[PDB]
Amino acid sequence: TTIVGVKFNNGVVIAADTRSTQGPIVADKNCAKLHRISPKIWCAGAGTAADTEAVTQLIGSNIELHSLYTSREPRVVSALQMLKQHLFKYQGHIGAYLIVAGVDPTGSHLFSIHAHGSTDVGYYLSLGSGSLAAMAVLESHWKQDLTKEEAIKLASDAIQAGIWNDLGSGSNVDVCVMEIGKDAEYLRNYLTPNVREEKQKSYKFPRGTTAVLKESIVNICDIQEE
Amino acid sequence: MDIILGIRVQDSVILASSKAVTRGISVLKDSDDKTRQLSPHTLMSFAGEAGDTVQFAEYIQANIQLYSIREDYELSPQAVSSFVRQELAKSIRSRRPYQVNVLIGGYDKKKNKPELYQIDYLGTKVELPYGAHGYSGFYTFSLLDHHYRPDMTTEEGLDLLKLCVQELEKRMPMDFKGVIVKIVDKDGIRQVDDF
Amino acid sequence: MDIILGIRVQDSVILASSKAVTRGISVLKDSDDKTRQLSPHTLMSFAGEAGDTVQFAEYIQANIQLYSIREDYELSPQAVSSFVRQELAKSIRSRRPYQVNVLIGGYDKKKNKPELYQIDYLGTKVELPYGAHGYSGFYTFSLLDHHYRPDMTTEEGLDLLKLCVQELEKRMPMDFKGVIVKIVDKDGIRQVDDF
Amino acid sequence: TTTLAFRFQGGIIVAVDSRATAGNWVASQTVKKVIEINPFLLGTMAGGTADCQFWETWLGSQCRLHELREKERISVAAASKILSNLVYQYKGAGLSMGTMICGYTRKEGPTIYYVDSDGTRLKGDIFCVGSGQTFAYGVLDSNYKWDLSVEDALYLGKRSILAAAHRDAYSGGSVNLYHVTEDGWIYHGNHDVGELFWKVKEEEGSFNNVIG
Amino acid sequence: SDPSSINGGIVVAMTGKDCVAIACDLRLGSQSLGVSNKFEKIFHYGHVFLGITGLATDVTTLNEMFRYKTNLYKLKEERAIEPETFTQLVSSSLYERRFGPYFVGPVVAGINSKSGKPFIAGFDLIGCIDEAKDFIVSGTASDQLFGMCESLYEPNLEPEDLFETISQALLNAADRDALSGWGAVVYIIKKDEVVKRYLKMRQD
Amino acid sequence: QFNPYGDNGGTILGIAGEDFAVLAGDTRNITDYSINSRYEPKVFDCGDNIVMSANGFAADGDALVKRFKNSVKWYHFDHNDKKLSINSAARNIQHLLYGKRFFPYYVHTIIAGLDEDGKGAVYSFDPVGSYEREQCRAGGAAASLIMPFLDNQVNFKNQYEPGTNGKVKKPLKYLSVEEVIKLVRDSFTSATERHIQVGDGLEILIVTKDGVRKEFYELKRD
Amino acid sequence: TQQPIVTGTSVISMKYDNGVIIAADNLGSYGSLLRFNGVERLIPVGDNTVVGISGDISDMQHIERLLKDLVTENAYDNPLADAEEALEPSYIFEYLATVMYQRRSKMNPLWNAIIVAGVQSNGDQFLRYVNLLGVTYSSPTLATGFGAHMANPLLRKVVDRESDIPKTTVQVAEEAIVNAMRVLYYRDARSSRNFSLAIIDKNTGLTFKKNLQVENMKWDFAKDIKGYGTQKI
Amino acid sequence: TSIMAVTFKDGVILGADSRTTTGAYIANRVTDKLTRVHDKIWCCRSGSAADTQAIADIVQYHLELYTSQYGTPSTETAASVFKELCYENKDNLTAGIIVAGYDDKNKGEVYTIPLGGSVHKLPYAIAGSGSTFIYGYCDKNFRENMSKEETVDFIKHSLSQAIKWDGSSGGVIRMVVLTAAGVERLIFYPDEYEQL
Amino acid sequence: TSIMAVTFKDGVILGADSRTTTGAYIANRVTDKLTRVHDKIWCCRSGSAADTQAIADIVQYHLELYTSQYGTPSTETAASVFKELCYENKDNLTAGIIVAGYDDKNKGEVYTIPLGGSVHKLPYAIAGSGSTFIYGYCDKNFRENMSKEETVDFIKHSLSQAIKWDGSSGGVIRMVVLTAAGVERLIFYPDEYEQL
Ligand SMILES: *[B]([O])([O])[C]([C][C]([C])[C])[N]C(=O)[C]([C]C1=[C][C]=[C][C]=[C]1)[N]C(=O)C1=[C]N=[C][C]=N1
Ligand SMILES: *[B]([O])([O])[C]([C][C]([C])[C])[N]C(=O)[C]([C]C1=[C][C]=[C][C]=[C]1)[N]C(=O)C1=[C]N=[C][C]=N1
Ligand SMILES: *[B]([O])([O])[C]([C][C]([C])[C])[N]C(=O)[C]([C]C1=[C][C]=[C][C]=[C]1)[N]C(=O)C1=[C]N=[C][C]=N1
Ligand SMILES: *[B]([O])([O])[C]([C][C]([C])[C])[N]C(=O)[C]([C]C1=[C][C]=[C][C]=[C]1)[N]C(=O)C1=[C]N=[C][C]=N1
Ligand SMILES: [Cl-]
Ligand SMILES: [Cl-]
Ligand SMILES: [Mg+2]
Ligand SMILES: [Mg+2]
Ligand SMILES: [Mg+2]
Ligand SMILES: [Mg+2]
Ligand SMILES: [Mg+2]
Repeated sequence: TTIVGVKFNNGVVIAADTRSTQGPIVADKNCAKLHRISPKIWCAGAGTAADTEAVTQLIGSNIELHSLYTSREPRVVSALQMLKQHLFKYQGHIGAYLIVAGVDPTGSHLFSIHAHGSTDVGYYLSLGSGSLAAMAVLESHWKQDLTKEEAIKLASDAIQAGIWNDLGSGSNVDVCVMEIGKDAEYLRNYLTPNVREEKQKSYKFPRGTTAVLKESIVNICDIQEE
Repeated sequence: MDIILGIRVQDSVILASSKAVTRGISVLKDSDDKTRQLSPHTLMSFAGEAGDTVQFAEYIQANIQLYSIREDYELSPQAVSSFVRQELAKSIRSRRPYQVNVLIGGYDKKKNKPELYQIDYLGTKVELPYGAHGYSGFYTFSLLDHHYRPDMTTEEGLDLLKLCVQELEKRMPMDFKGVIVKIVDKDGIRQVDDF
Repeated sequence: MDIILGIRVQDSVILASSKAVTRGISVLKDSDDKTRQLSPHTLMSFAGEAGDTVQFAEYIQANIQLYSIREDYELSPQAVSSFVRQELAKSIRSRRPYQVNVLIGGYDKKKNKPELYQIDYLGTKVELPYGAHGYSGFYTFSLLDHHYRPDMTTEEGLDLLKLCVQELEKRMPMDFKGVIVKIVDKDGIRQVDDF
Repeated sequence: TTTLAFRFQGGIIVAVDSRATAGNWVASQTVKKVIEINPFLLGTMAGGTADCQFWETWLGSQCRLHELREKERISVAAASKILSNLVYQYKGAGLSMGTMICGYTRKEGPTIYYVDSDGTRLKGDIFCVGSGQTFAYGVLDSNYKWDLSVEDALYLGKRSILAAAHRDAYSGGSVNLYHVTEDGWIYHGNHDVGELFWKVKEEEGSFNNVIG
Repeated sequence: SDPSSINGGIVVAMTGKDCVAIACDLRLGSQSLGVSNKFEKIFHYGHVFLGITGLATDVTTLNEMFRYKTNLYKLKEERAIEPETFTQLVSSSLYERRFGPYFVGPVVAGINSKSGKPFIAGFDLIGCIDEAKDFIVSGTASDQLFGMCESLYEPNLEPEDLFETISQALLNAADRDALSGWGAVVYIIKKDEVVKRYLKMRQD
Repeated sequence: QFNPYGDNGGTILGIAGEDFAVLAGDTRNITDYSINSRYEPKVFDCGDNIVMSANGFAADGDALVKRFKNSVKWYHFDHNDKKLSINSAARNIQHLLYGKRFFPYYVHTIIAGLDEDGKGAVYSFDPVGSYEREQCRAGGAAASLIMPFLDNQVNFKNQYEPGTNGKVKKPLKYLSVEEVIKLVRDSFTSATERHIQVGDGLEILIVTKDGVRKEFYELKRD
Repeated sequence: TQQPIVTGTSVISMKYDNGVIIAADNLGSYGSLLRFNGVERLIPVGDNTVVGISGDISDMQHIERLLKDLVTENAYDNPLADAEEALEPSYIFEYLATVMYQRRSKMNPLWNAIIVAGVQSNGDQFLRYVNLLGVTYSSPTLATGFGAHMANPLLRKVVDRESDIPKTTVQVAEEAIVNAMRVLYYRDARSSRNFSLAIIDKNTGLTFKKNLQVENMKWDFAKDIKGYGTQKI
Repeated sequence: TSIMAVTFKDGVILGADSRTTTGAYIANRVTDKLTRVHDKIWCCRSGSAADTQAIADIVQYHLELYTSQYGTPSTETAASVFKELCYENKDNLTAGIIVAGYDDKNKGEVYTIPLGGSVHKLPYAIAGSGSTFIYGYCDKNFRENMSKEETVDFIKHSLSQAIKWDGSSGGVIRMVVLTAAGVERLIFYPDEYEQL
Repeated sequence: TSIMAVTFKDGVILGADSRTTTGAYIANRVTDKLTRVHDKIWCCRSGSAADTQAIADIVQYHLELYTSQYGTPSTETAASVFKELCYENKDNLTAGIIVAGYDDKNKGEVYTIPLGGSVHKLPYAIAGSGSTFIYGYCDKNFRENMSKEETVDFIKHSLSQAIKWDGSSGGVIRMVVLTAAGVERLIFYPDEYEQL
């Protein structure tokens, strides 16, 4: 997994690759690793996939109830605090490694979160097996006062470095841009540089190729009248 | 314990269970009955870790007998087997699981059909024409695969069972001291006293 | 392998050895002769780890036969047993020791006396009126301690041996498929073909 | 693996399966588990593929050298003992072998020796070896006689491997049959289990448990 | 020892044009010993189909659990559960046993009754959802199934063509797995008819 | 503790035609989650119209190929420039592998060429030297993905003739070199999609009576 | 079997149109202790080859002595030792690769990762890797240790395949190498600021640069970073 | 990690490097290890980043609740709350914390709390993996009642050496000055402290 | 153990503590760790006392035989013989040795040979368990071309701190001065160096 976060002039952008793996096998080629905690707080997750998903839904659910209770839009620091205390309590067994970004009435924010519950602040961050390839790109091209267009470019280039150089990463680049005073724009499959070429042959079989023993209609309908 | 076999024929279920009880280096008993009557038309044989086997069997027996009295009705073999499976499936994630494998032979009086269920200590249930637990199947299934027919009489089932026991007595290293054979049919449960 | 027994009576030595060979789950053979004639009046039975048993026995046989030809003379049972003990005592500190236990039954033609020697894989030798290896003694020694008299006939020795085998067949968990019995006396070695 | 061999009126029947596995992965269904040591001698293959192939091929070289030196066919006893003595030298090192050495000479008649990587060497009438050995034993023990015709003996060997192929997960693929007489062995074909099962089931009335 | 490969078995699902297919083998074993050739691994709750591979006791337990939950759902909601909603229910139910999980590989297949859209989904043993457009695989021959599906599959296959594709994917995958086979079933699912076909295959 | 073994990934595929043989392999070399090289040749022309690949631990793979090439050289020296037939090469490789039975070359070896009747031949070896002539064999990381597909599309397994419903099998008609190369390319394209250690490039060596020809194709680099 | 004691971190390298570049820092680490600060890990062999070595330093010094002896031995009874029969990069590599694999086969490895960079007699670029296992491979860019994870991704953006080599100048290649060394200094905890760099060109020969430093570093942004989440001061 | 706190005439100064490592990978090169638990009570953190963050957050909560009831807490009180958490949970924690604070009554105070959860009041303290390399230097160069400028130089020179020799330490040198005048943050970059 | 060797204007000086421990027991408090392998080539020993004595005895034998054939060996040559023994027998040895010597052509030279058996020529070297605590101090205070009196003070102050912090170091500070003038032994007692 390669996931990054990059701050810019008036907000923050996060990105991620779309490959999920079970050992050396690719389980899903177009996996969605950008999760929504709230409308303008999004996070990307590496590690155990069920954990990143579950911990995001839980905190996202509680963040929503908190927002309704307080009559205020949710804050990134609240998501961060709730995530870290939950993960700390489970002493690293909940294998969620997250980059949490978002905009709120306080401003724009970017944090990372490791599975044992430790958090970090930064202008640019990367997590996952392809984080070293991505961080190499970020350390080479990052500067202060990036524009929106420059940050999207830098973030996707950092994911590409992971896609091409890390075997744990691949397929497509997903992006989410969170700008101050605007709706967060989720760009699913922002880049698609790994479409499979046409196969040499069609493997459609002639009808009646498979040997059958029995046929029967399955009753999916309920018990009928009359 | 060791060998437990089951075969479902036309009109009955036949269970065969070894008589030996071995603690280590000695054979303490050669007439042990590894079975419990759960209801008038349902029999359960069992094998596994010592103590747990009888404790589990008698616990199941008590529960089915309780149901029978409460409802004045005998549960179907299928219903009993499902109850037993759930208890074992519950047990496998306990502090100390029941290390017990069972065969349930019953005659369903409603459907007028014999029924044989094989359940292991994990709670893995399968309905079968013939079944076994442990290494018993390894020696007997090839014979059963060849000779078995769904319309066999009880006498033909016993003859096929004798062939299975003879193969076991030839190729198994352990002396299991013969088997006690019991038949479950429409008239209930009875023991074949000469085998 | 499993059970090997020996008894020295008035005028002969009787060795009884099980017929079963078991590889793990299956009994591959039920007529295996776990013995080698070392000389016309000396017999050795053996039990231990697979391969090593026969390899050791045949190696000893070859050495005694070589001695017999070289000197045109049969070594005494005592001399043969000492040679065998030394080979095992040498073996126990080798890279890979012989995992073999033996009984040596011989009739000394010079002294006109039967002689039984028990030797384990460490090279521990003892002359005995009756002996065994493995768990065999665990059952039989109490019967032999009671019934044994040093002046028994060969027929009485065989009867006492039958009582020992019957006890083994009752209380031992493993099916050793009966025993091959051989008698060593002044006329040499012969096998009892009905036991 | 399921391999068997048995003595009878017409000589020896040798029957083996064809499956090779690496864990649960089926590596091959076309393995030659019988080795042609010469026109008279056969060896069966169980355990490690390589160990069995290598050392039974080697055995054929030693047999050839014997009969070059002694101007006479090697006995089954002598041939089996060369192999057992060889693997005994390697005992502990981790060889993995369970083999039947089968032959037919004037002095011995039809002879089978079970040879083993722990050094065991056993002469016998019937042997089954491999993960599916118990399944094959059942069919053999209940149907074996001395007075079997070459035709019936061949079928019993075929049927016993099929029994094991059905039940044992690490046995299957196809059945190779050999018949060993005094003038040499005779190959009796490769029989796909996928076709043999449905054929035997239909003709024999067996496997009523399976739907077809 | 490994709970997910004691009993063996496989499940595969595929989408086609206005249809879905889900298939499974029939084997249940105790490691090397084949025990049953009638252990079906596909179940259905209304029009939603669920295949489950892995430890057989958990396959049975989960089926009984989801029957339980979908029956209560229907009584309260006054409608049959949909594939998308059932997928979330499976995920939630598996994750609740995060640190004492069911050793299973579930596969959901079905057609949404309102939108008519074909739907398939897979899970790991603790609830992570794999929602593929093309196909889902599970079981002891999942590597083999991935290989078959990735080459044989093409989008928008008609129901009777999809049958041939999924059948050949299952059969040839199972034949390269010691713990799979002993029969096979294929469900072809359309918006208001479902056909079930038992396949003839080698019994070793 | 020092581990003398490693895993360099990769996947290879040999297919024997009626009068030709192909031995293919991807050109990616890896350790763990890193790429060492996108183009590291794995299938080699060993002379005498024999091609070879030893897939797995690359150090052992290179050592074996090197020792076999050497064995071909000395076979010529010792036996009057006689051509080493594919069956003789196969037996020779068994002894090279079994020589290290107790410290094995951690590779899956496949050789390809033509037999003495001019027909296509492929031989397959396990790490300790057991071997067998085959019509079709994949080796390495994605072998479990590729073999079932080849059972179905080369040997027509589980395929029957329409209308007969399981009674008549699909007849085993011979495949041309153009047909085999299509199946090889689709096998590696599919393996690249679902296996992380497969990608970058595909190199195919084709053997005929005319000699050894090479073909290269790009694979996905992610 | 042993364990490395005093170690050297990444060696990085790449091909360009007329030759090869290789680089490595001057640190000899003793676990987490940055013990020795003047260790040369690039060792030239003649005027056409530079061998870069990471891993155990005692084993590096042994290899250095093997290479020194190799030059001596090649000169023996060799009138063309400084011409047609001079040591080639390919000869030096194959020798080392043979030694590495032999040592691993005796279960007593030289605990190193090695990159042999050079230019052949015909002008061809030579760049190949070998390590303690005897594993060998070639690529337009090669790097050891942390360099494999961080330097390669950057260097591969310049030369992504074989056809990019003729399009890459020595200025662009050196720039990329120097940047990669800076990135490694930011991110590798066992690296140093001081490094050596060697260029082997088919026209201008061997240029060996010592006492280079990582420069143009970005640290100013650190002043704005406060706490680990909620802290404002 | 290289951290230290030094009392001087006008109060106390905390110092720290900015490196966080996962093995040999620098996971964060601009880390802030100087953390605020109260207005003029700060701490330096070493050991597990998760543990020391969890502890510091709990302490900040305790002192915030203390303040609301009893007014400004002493540095000793803050150190006691740290100790209670570190001692009672010693089996499950890996935390080495230096607590530094400024009172008007007590002036500058430094407390070190090592792994076991013991407390030690000292004129100055050093901790973290990099501290080992500067025990000699700091012992030789520390004086009581130094000026602000002298104390900044002492910490700058000390942490410079700790960074030089310890691979787990590096980046920038952060400092926080605690006096009656207020709270001042200082930062020193590699180009400055490497040439010392 | 705390050992060091320092080159200076007139040659080189070796320094060492005198403590040998078996766990926490001081088995010898007056140990001589400065050992002579040739007239003006000495070494400092750390690690196993058996191993470093065995090595030093073998080296002394090699250099004695070298001298009888080829005349006085260089310090580099002595270091090479040490290295050969430490490198080739690395699996079975635990030895950290500093080799120091005086030539007239090369003057004072110092070579350090750590655990692995590598060689490093340095202006000065420190080693032993106690050296960890003085890396900062020695790096800050060392200058090239010091006088004899300055070098004695540098070593005395350095080993004083190493002894202060390291439990495995202690006793007296022994020193051996190597110059053109000859070989001078120095000793400094606790009452002297503890008050520094
Ligand atoms: B990435 O590499 O971190 C990636 C992204 C994920 C958060 C959606 N992780 C995975 O793909 C993980 C790797 C992994 C394997 C085994 C244990 C722990 C982590 N995969 C899964 O979680 C996974 C694998 N198969 C099915 C479902 N989920
Ligand atoms: B049989 O199951 O013994 C079989 C016969 C072999 C001699 C050709 N052996 C194997 O399949 C073994 C594994 C095994 C399974 C069951 C019991 C014992 C051993 N396989 C291999 O030796 C093997 C696997 N993959 C490649 C090469 N060899
Ligand atoms: B320092 O090295 O003690 C440092 C201080 C921490 C409070 C930021 N600790 C770490 O970097 C620790 C590992 C460690 C290194 C050296 C000594 C003790 C501990 N790292 C982490 O806690 C860590 C690393 N990566 C991600 C999350 N947490
Ligand atoms: B010093 O601590 O390294 C010291 C120097 C030695 C050459 C006299 N070594 C020892 O005291 C060693 C133990 C040790 C302590 C600290 C680091 C490394 C080793 N002691 C011995 O070798 C010893 C102790 N008691 C009896 C004999 N030898
Ligand atoms: Cl932190
Ligand atoms: Cl000493
Ligand atoms: Mg069961
Ligand atoms: Mg099978
Ligand atoms: Mg199968
Ligand atoms: Mg790939
Ligand atoms: Mg540092």
